[PDB]
Amino acid sequence: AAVTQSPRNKVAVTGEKVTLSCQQTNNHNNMYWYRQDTGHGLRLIHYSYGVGNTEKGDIPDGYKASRPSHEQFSLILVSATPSQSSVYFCASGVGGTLYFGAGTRLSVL
Repeated sequence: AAVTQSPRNKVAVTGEKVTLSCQQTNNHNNMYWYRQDTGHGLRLIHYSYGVGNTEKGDIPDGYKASRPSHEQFSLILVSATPSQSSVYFCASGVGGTLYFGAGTRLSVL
């Protein structure tokens, strides 16, 4: 319970801005946002090596990220689309260590 995602569920209407928040008590330098489609692995969207830094992952298109504090890493869908319906997982870490959140189910209507 050291990594908390909010909200745990989100129902969005196509075109709404959606911000997913990831809060940690690990004091970890790195934070991560992944998308997990049914029957696939975790794909890396954006990550951060510390406050004020965001780096594009492997599937950055149509997401922005924000690391406003050491403890928080936000994922932003500026204009929700049906193709973004998925389960999103954030993680904190350092070196090769990964500590995952419980996931956020997103349904875009």
